[PDB]
Amino acid sequence: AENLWVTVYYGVPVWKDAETTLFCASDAKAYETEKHNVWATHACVPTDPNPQEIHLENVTEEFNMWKNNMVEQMHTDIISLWDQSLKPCVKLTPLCVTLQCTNVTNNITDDMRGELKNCSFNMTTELRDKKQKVYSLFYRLDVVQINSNKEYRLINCNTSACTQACPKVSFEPIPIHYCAPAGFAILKCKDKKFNGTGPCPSVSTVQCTHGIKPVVSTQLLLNGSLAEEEVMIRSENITNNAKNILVQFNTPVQINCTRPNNNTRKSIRIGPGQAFYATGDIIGDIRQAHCNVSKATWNETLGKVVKQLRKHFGNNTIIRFANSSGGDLEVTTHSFNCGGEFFYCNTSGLFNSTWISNNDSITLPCRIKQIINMWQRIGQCMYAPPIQGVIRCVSNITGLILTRDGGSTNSTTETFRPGGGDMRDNWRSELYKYKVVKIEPLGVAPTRCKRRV
Amino acid sequence: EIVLTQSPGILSLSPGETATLFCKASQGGNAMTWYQKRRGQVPRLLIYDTSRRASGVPDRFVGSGSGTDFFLTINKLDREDFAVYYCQQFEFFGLGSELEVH
Amino acid sequence: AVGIGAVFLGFLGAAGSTMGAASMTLTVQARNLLSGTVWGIKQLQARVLAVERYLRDQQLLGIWGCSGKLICCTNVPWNSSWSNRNLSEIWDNMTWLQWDKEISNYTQIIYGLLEESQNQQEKNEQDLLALD
Amino acid sequence: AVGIGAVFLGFLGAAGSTMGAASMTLTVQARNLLSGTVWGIKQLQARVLAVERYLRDQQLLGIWGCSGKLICCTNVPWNSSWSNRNLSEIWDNMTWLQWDKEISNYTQIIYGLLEESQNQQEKNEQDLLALD
Amino acid sequence: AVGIGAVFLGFLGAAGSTMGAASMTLTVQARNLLSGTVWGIKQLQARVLAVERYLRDQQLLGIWGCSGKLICCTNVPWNSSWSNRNLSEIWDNMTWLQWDKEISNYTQIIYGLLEESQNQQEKNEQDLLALD
Amino acid sequence: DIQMTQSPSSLSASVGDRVTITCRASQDIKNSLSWYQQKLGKAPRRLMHHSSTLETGVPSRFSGSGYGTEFTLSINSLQPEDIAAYYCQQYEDFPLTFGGGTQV
Amino acid sequence: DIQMTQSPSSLSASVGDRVTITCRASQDIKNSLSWYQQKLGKAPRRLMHHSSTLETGVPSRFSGSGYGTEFTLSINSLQPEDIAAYYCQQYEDFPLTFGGGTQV
Amino acid sequence: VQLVESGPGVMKPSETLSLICAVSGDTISSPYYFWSWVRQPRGKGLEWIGGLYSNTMDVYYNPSLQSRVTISRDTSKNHFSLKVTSVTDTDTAVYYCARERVVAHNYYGLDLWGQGVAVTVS
Amino acid sequence: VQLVESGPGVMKPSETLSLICAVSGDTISSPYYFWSWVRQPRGKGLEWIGGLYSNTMDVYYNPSLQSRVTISRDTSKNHFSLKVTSVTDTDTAVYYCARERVVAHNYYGLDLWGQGVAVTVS
Ligand SMILES: *[C@@H]1O[C@H](CO)[C@@H](O[C@@H]2O[C@H](CO)[C@@H](O[C@@H]3O[C@H](CO[C@H]4O[C@H](CO)[C@@H](O)[C@H](O)[C@@H]4O)[C@@H](O)[C@H](O[C@H]4O[C@H](CO)[C@@H](O)[C@H](O)[C@@H]4O[C@H]4O[C@H](CO)[C@@H](O)[C@H](O)[C@@H]4O)[C@@H]3O)[C@H](O)[C@H]2NC(C)=O)[C@H](O)[C@H]1NC(C)=O
Ligand SMILES: *[C@@H]1O[C@H](CO)[C@@H](O[C@@H]2O[C@H](CO)[C@@H](O[C@@H]3O[C@H](CO[C@H]4O[C@H](CO)[C@@H](O)[C@H](O)[C@@H]4O)[C@@H](O)[C@H](O[C@H]4O[C@H](CO)[C@@H](O)[C@H](O)[C@@H]4O)[C@@H]3O)[C@H](O)[C@H]2NC(C)=O)[C@H](O)[C@H]1NC(C)=O
Ligand SMILES: *[C@@H]1O[C@H](CO)[C@@H](O[C@@H]2O[C@H](CO)[C@@H](O[C@@H]3O[C@H](CO[C@H]4O[C@H](CO)[C@@H](O)[C@H](O)[C@@H]4O)[C@@H](O)[C@H](O[C@H]4O[C@H](CO)[C@@H](O)[C@H](O)[C@@H]4O)[C@@H]3O)[C@H](O)[C@H]2NC(C)=O)[C@H](O)[C@H]1NC(C)=O
Ligand SMILES: *[C@@H]1O[C@H](CO)[C@@H](O[C@@H]2O[C@H](CO)[C@@H](O[C@@H]3O[C@H](CO)[C@@H](O)[C@H](O[C@H]4O[C@H](CO)[C@@H](O)[C@H](O)[C@@H]4O)[C@@H]3O)[C@H](O)[C@H]2NC(C)=O)[C@H](O)[C@H]1NC(C)=O
Ligand SMILES: *[C@@H]1O[C@H](CO)[C@@H](O[C@@H]2O[C@H](CO)[C@@H](O[C@@H]3O[C@H](CO)[C@@H](O)[C@H](O[C@H]4O[C@H](CO)[C@@H](O)[C@H](O)[C@@H]4O)[C@@H]3O)[C@H](O)[C@H]2NC(C)=O)[C@H](O)[C@H]1NC(C)=O
Ligand SMILES: *[C@@H]1O[C@H](CO)[C@@H](O[C@@H]2O[C@H](CO)[C@@H](O[C@@H]3O[C@H](CO)[C@@H](O)[C@H](O)[C@@H]3O)[C@H](O)[C@H]2NC(C)=O)[C@H](O)[C@H]1NC(C)=O
Ligand SMILES: *[C@@H]1O[C@H](CO)[C@@H](O[C@@H]2O[C@H](CO)[C@@H](O[C@@H]3O[C@H](CO)[C@@H](O)[C@H](O)[C@@H]3O)[C@H](O)[C@H]2NC(C)=O)[C@H](O)[C@H]1NC(C)=O
Ligand SMILES: *[C@@H]1O[C@H](CO)[C@@H](O[C@@H]2O[C@H](CO)[C@@H](O)[C@H](O)[C@H]2NC(C)=O)[C@H](O)[C@H]1NC(C)=O
Ligand SMILES: *[C@@H]1O[C@H](CO)[C@@H](O[C@@H]2O[C@H](CO)[C@@H](O)[C@H](O)[C@H]2NC(C)=O)[C@H](O)[C@H]1NC(C)=O
Ligand SMILES: *[C@@H]1O[C@H](CO)[C@@H](O[C@@H]2O[C@H](CO)[C@@H](O)[C@H](O)[C@H]2NC(C)=O)[C@H](O)[C@H]1NC(C)=O
Ligand SMILES: *[C@@H]1O[C@H](CO)[C@@H](O[C@@H]2O[C@H](CO)[C@@H](O)[C@H](O)[C@H]2NC(C)=O)[C@H](O)[C@H]1NC(C)=O
Ligand SMILES: *[C@@H]1O[C@H](CO)[C@@H](O[C@@H]2O[C@H](CO)[C@@H](O)[C@H](O)[C@H]2NC(C)=O)[C@H](O)[C@H]1NC(C)=O
Ligand SMILES: *[C@@H]1O[C@H](CO)[C@@H](O[C@@H]2O[C@H](CO)[C@@H](O)[C@H](O)[C@H]2NC(C)=O)[C@H](O)[C@H]1NC(C)=O
Ligand SMILES: *[C@@H]1O[C@H](CO)[C@@H](O)[C@H](O)[C@H]1NC(C)=O
Ligand SMILES: *[C@@H]1O[C@H](CO)[C@@H](O)[C@H](O)[C@H]1NC(C)=O
Ligand SMILES: *[C@@H]1O[C@H](CO)[C@@H](O)[C@H](O)[C@H]1NC(C)=O
Ligand SMILES: *[C@@H]1O[C@H](CO)[C@@H](O)[C@H](O)[C@H]1NC(C)=O
Ligand SMILES: *[C@@H]1O[C@H](CO)[C@@H](O)[C@H](O)[C@H]1NC(C)=O
Ligand SMILES: *[C@@H]1O[C@H](CO)[C@@H](O)[C@H](O)[C@H]1NC(C)=O
Ligand SMILES: *[C@@H]1O[C@H](CO)[C@@H](O)[C@H](O)[C@H]1NC(C)=O
Repeated sequence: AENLWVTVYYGVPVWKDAETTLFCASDAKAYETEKHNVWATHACVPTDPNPQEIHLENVTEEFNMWKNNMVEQMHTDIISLWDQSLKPCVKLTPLCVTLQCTNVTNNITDDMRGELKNCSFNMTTELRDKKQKVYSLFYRLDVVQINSNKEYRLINCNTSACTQACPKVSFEPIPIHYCAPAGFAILKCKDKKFNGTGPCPSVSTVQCTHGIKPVVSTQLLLNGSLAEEEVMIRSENITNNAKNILVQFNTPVQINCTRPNNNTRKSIRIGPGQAFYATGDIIGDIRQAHCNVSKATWNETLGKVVKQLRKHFGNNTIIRFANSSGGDLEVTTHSFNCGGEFFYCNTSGLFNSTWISNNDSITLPCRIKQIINMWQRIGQCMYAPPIQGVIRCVSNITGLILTRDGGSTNSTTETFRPGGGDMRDNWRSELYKYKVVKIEPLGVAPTRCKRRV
Repeated sequence: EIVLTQSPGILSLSPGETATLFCKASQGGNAMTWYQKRRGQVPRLLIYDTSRRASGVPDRFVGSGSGTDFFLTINKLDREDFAVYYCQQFEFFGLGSELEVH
Repeated sequence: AVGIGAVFLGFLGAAGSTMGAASMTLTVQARNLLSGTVWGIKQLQARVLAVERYLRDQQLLGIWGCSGKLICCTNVPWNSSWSNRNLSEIWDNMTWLQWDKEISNYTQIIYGLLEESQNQQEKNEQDLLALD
Repeated sequence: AVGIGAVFLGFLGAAGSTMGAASMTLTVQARNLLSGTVWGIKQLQARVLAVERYLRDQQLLGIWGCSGKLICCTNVPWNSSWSNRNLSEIWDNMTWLQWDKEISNYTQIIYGLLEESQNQQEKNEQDLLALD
Repeated sequence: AVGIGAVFLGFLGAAGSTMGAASMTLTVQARNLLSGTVWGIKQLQARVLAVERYLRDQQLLGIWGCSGKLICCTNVPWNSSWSNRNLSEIWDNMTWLQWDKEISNYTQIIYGLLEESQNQQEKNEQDLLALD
Repeated sequence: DIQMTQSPSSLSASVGDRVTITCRASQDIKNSLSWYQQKLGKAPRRLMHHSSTLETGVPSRFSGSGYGTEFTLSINSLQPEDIAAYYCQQYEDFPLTFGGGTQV
Repeated sequence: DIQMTQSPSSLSASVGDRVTITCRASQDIKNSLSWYQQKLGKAPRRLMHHSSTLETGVPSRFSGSGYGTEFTLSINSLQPEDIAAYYCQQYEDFPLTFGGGTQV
Repeated sequence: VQLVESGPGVMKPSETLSLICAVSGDTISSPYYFWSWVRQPRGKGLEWIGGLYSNTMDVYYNPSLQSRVTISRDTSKNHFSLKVTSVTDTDTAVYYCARERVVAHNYYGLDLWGQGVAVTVS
Repeated sequence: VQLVESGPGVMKPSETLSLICAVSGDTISSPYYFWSWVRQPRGKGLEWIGGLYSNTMDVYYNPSLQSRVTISRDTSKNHFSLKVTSVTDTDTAVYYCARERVVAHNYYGLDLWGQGVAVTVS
């Protein structure tokens, strides 16, 4: 009748925004070569293949990437399994010995500063009473001068003695498919033109996310997932000059980076079973390791990002690019991994042009560090061992990280300077498309129906 | 760039009362912030993100407003507050609103 | 219908449809509420959070008018001040996402009203099966 | 009544009252049975001990005469040898704490008697809805 | 019978009997489904695997024709292509172990017919108690 | 939900009088009313709880009686501060509801 | 389970003709048939979905109409490649079931 | 011991009515005290908003105004707050917080009251 | 883009009929595509075996042949497989795997088919 009555309905699909943990998945291909040759192989399970991505209709879901969850817990998760891939390796506390150290036998010119220091030192042997005199090659960003005589020490040893990487474990990123626990769901926005926040008007619920590869970079986030057709900037907000404008483009820039200094691995036994690894002899011809990008694709992609960066600042706007302005070494460069080696390459020669509103290769030099201090903690270092051969790797530049300078009082030039800073923004471009929700069933709705007594 | 303007500038009032400062950004929607500064000392904060005061400041200070228009209300003007008052978003500041004993 | 002409029965599959369409496919949100070093502690606390949420909703369902019935009527009439809508505009136009916002302020009165209605009906069945 | 003149509806709120008063406020002990390094192992085993106790009582309730019904009558008569009391002295004078001491020796006969009564009634309903 | 002349009511106790004998002792397989450093993680994941299996079977039971009823009839007729047996040879000769191999290919069609039969009967009860 | 009705409404009596104010409910409450006295612009000072026993700080010049549903307030000696409002209020089930309002 | 029945069965018409093939269901489907055309030893090329709107790559010489249960195919200009099989198929509930078979 | 209520009242309709009641002399964590918010517009009757107990969780309102009103209680500042969102013109009223005895558990209480704040909404 | 089936046909009855359908040009992980296995013996009509969607888990059959047939699908080789155990003489047929549009979510699909393979059981 007119007196309608409540019915409780169970399992109404509605959702609410919440925060929860997530749960990993990987391919089957990572388990073929097995048992911690890469990380997360004893940690989390193989996926179901073909994620069951089912599109929805007539729903507008409000997305946001900057107050988002799940980009925090990947930043805790990578650090936690980084510690779990460094616990059973050997401590290198007996290495911090006073060094007797000289140049490598090289034709020295006065302008070029020598990148190799050949040091010999005392080291213990397998028996504790005999000791051996051994020699190594070290890079000059890892050796400092203690105070005729030139005696040296390792850079970390007035902070904390620190840990060798095991050469069993590799460093290349395997994809991680993030996936939802029981009672939550993951929503994906699938618009092309989408700049971060507000209503997305075409959503898809998914079981597990796509392939996300955790690749550390400071500037120039590489091997990343492209856009759909245009070039898009994204921002927290543009007029604030503290949060980084991050830009993502469609067609990649192929970047070839290499080390030509042919290295020999040498094992020194510290004591019982502590197989320390060092450089041996440098054969071939001693050069400086370097990165290469092609000129024409760089000129055209910089034209595309100044075209889509002019829309927020008026059409009569002079836009130029500088290199970074200061700080330590992990933010002036772009710093990146290649096959088990760390590179720190001075990117002044990329970001230097102005633009007006009307065969060919760029090289850039690159230094090599060995003690890293990843995520800037206090008592941690990861010593990379050195690898045989000429090291060569190609990659795909996709997205750049840009912070402005505070350009004031009316003049329409606005500089942009690349400098990444925080580690999360090489993940937040990779995960700008999902939010987690909690299903809350038991809706309540009226009908014309009364229960029999 | 984004220029500010405050409404009273110099003001010379009486204790015990209410007073609404008004500031006027040139593009809207902003995160508004309020500052009380004594002469020759540290400026400390009153109000962050247009509405909400800090810890350890009295609750007589309330910020309000939206869009391009922001009020700073003080009720029961006590003897402490004869100072200058600034309003800001990020990299700019106001001229400086002064409230004086008369 | 189904198949090539289907508003899709998937998980959360018809969430923007009208409630007459979402009144059919209702077990599809029920049955995906169970399934699913230091990492196993996080995994096990995800699964026991899932089954604790499911047990709280089964216990909150059960002390009202239905044990596990999945479509459940009761004995309190529907007030005009909660919705002021007709039947046809909520069963022929409105979505469940919008419906949960429209009755968001009117929660935690309906549940206490169901509790009193079921508890008084259980004592009515108690005395009615006592006195005979 | 309620409010300023209330025997208190709180958690375990009327445990010394007479059972006629405690026959009303009965969901208040049911709904507080779910809610709630090396320490998370202790917390996890607290919560799974809680839901294992609650599941054992739901399963022991269910195979008797009631699924989740919370007030549940059955079909076995009450013996004089278990209590030898009148009705009025246990519904008008006695507390539940003392009632669980007056029956502790006659437990695990009533539960087996309920199991036989429900199992024979289920096979009686089986044959009665079979033979028609 | 019982005692000295008993086919044994124990845990899994009559598992090779004829199904008419195993139609009585049926709670004896139900109630032993609950009870039960780095070792406590293995123990807790054993117990939450146990209660997750039991909750999936309670939820799969409940959305068919019975909430917790333990003997449960429904409203879909029996097909000749599933068994082609008489009633007397499966209630007077066959074992449950051999029955489960005779009908293992005919699973996941009977559960689909159960779901459609219960969902259409629940909407039939909805429209039957709606129009009066 | 239980409605309450308070009778009579508006009064003005002489000094030394005895005024009676009754109130009725919609279902049977049998033990549960409280009486409150509110002067002009002030917090209501409670006469009594449970309709038959008084509050400390209040003399014996007020009284309440009745049983069941209809209950009755009696003031035997009127003082000049009684030009105010009075209210009976139930506490049987939630929500609490007052009387209609006396003007005496 | 829903049965489908297709009439007629065996046909042979001249060129330039207009042939009609109807089919009926066992319960009401009201919006849901698809039409498929299968040549000899080949994959069935679909005429149309949803009985009133066509597929790209097929001209306007085919049509379907009807509403409810009985539905009707009409070919208005017969071409010489039409001597093949045709099938109406339901998609109301699982399982999908085709028509009987058109020998034109 | 006195209860101080606070909150200015001159506001615009359909907005954020917020009132605070607090204790001075004692504490709100004392057991078994009925807390009440009760309003009264002048010319109209004594209208009941909210009432709870001092030492529980479950909270109660009037159902006829329940989508507008919410109550809150916390002892880290000893606040007892009334929140009315989406007001009408029928909330121009004086408001009272009240601490009452429960009479079966407390013969020794002090039946305390707020002074009442007048809120005028144009 | 073409759909290639594989599987020889000459076998003995009550045995392991297995058919593979795979895609060349695109992938099977594209969303919203109805996959179908439909058989046809020559002289007899079009018989429906199996049909599912591309992007879910729940799978469907004909109930009259359901104890004999089962389907499978995996994207690591992009295989779409039909399995028949206990084959009679009534399965000597040509077989078609089919990719059909769903019409409410996809205006831009290509209604792909396999060529049909002939299996003969003596
Ligand atoms: C962005 O994305 C690009 C695209 O993937 C990625 O480039 C890839 O980088 C990785 C670096 O890890 C390259 O992987 C190495 O490739 C070489 C050469 O592989 C070619 O040749 C083999 C035949 O030998 C083919 O099978 C293969 O398909 C390629 O054609 C391999 O030699 C490498 O394997 C060795 O190193 C691994 C790590 O230690 C070992 O696990 C492995 O077993 C091999 O060990 C060998 O060397 C040891 C020391 O030298 C020795 O001890 C061993 O016994 C053994 O001899 C590895 O597969 C990959 O080729 C790149 N991709 C392409 C297309 O070139 C970028 O790196 C990525 N960016 C970032 C920052 O990650
Ligand atoms: C990132 O990468 C960029 C380029 O890839 C680097 O930029 C260049 O860096 C150099 C310094 O490393 C800049 O300075 C130039 O160095 C010359 C080296 O000469 C040395 O040796 C002679 C004799 O031994 C000395 O007299 C001299 O002082 C040096 O010690 C200088 O000769 C150059 O001088 C210029 O000016 C003088 C007069 O002022 C002229 O006589 C010279 O002919 C010449 O014109 C010059 O100073 C160089 O300018 C940088 N390039 C640009 C474009 O600015 C970054 O350094 C690098 N950064 C990091 C952190 O890696
Ligand atoms: C970093 O610094 C270390 C010092 O700690 C350098 O190590 C020394 O380098 C020199 C230069 O190569 C080495 O000296 C050479 O030794 C050769 C072999 O000597 C070894 O074997 C004999 C036994 O046969 C021992 O008696 C001896 O002590 C050594 O153990 C000699 O053959 C070399 O002679 C050269 O000249 C003659 C001239 O006729 C030629 O015929 C030869 O072919 C040859 O070219 C020379 O004397 C020295 O041995 C190294 N020491 C160690 C411990 O290795 C590193 O070189 C430096 N790093 C780099 C990269 O240069
Ligand atoms: C969000 O998306 C869903 C999914 O599409 C959508 O549900 C369906 O919408 C379509 C159109 O948007 C509805 O189709 C029409 O609806 C009207 C009125 O509802 C009917 O009159 C139509 O019937 C015509 O067609 C018949 C056969 O073609 C004719 O015989 C008849 O004479 C009519 O001309 C037609 O059904 C469709 O009904 C709904 N689905 C359901 C189950 O109601 C939904 O509407 C979208 N929501 C919003 C808010 O946009
Ligand atoms: C980061 O990015 C931007 C720019 O700094 C800023 O976002 C702004 O947000 C508000 C609301 O989210 C937008 O305001 C809208 O603008 C119209 C102008 O006519 C107004 O009518 C409204 O503004 C007010 O209205 C709200 C109610 O609707 C109020 O609650 C609120 O206080 C607003 O003041 C309307 O909402 C505004 O346009 C954007 N700005 C831009 C450029 O889009 C955001 O706040 C920045 N965050 C920080 C921390 O700085
Ligand atoms: C590796 O270990 C050896 C063994 O200790 C080190 O050799 C010793 O070094 C010290 C320097 O601290 C030498 O002392 C000096 O000797 C000179 C004469 O040679 C003397 O004039 C100085 O006053 C000073 O005392 C010491 O003699 C030397 N040991 C021996 C046996 O000669 C060596 O320094 C370590 N490093 C390397 C790279 O070999
Ligand atoms: C970003 O680009 C600017 C533009 O070239 C760089 O500025 C230049 O940097 C070099 C290196 O510091 C300066 O050279 C000088 O070299 C001598 C050699 O030792 C040194 O003693 C001097 O103090 C100085 O370093 C050069 O003068 C300088 N140019 C200007 C105009 O300042 C800048 O270094 C780049 N940033 C980074 C991090 O590379
Ligand atoms: C050996 O290395 C040292 C440094 O480790 C070089 O010594 C000085 O290097 C600076 C470069 O910053 C030059 O400006 C100085 O002129 C160098 N001093 C001398 C005396 O050369 C040194 O050049 C290297 N080679 C030799 C043979 O000692
Ligand atoms: C991101 O882009 C969207 C649309 O591309 C912006 O949202 C609206 O854009 C229209 C177009 O100018 C405006 O009229 C609306 O006022 C915008 N609405 C809102 C809520 O912002 C959006 O502003 C952009 N955001 C950023 C941070 O760039
Ligand atoms: C990076 O290296 C790759 C190969 O290491 C280069 O690719 C070659 O480019 C040349 C120039 O056109 C071609 O002739 C070769 O056939 C290419 N080989 C392969 C395998 O692709 C690439 O050009 C390098 N990047 C840059 C910017 O030079
Ligand atoms: C960085 O920019 C400067 C100017 O802004 C470039 O320096 C000029 O380069 C051109 C090209 O050969 C020369 O013709 C000029 O003489 C240079 N001027 C000066 C003052 O050096 C410089 O080349 C840019 N850096 C890179 C790596 O291209
Ligand atoms: C880099 O160094 C390695 C070893 O130092 C060189 O490898 C040698 O290659 C020749 C080629 O015939 C082999 O005969 C040798 O046996 C290899 N050496 C060893 C120790 O196995 C390699 O040639 C060097 N690479 C370059 C580019 O110079
Ligand atoms: C890096 O960029 C290259 C092209 O710039 C990408 O190569 C294409 O990748 C897709 C996906 O597998 C293929 O279908 C294309 O055929 C590839 N192009 C060519 C010319 O082969 C490449 O995928 C990018 N990413 C990586 C990790 O290398
Ligand atoms: C600026 O350029 C865009 C196209 O890039 C155009 O749509 C817009 O009208 C221009 N604005 C002015 C003021 O010319
Ligand atoms: C709605 O509820 C209020 C109190 O909850 C009641 O006074 C009113 O009569 C109710 N109306 C209907 C139509 O149920
Ligand atoms: C429901 O409550 C929200 C705040 O909780 C309020 O803004 C909204 O107006 C209310 N809904 C209606 C229909 O008034
Ligand atoms: C009580 O139980 C005993 C055995 O259990 C039985 O002999 C007796 O008759 C019973 N009496 C009643 C009144 O049920
Ligand atoms: C019940 O048993 C206890 C010991 O288990 C015994 O002491 C007590 O006397 C028994 N109750 C009665 C009423 O006899
Ligand atoms: C058995 O099932 C098939 C389809 O599921 C049906 O055609 C047949 O009539 C059924 N037979 C019986 C006896 O139920
Ligand atoms: C049931 O299936 C198995 C294989 O799954 C098959 O071998 C067996 O023959 C089937 N049962 C019957 C009775 O045909």
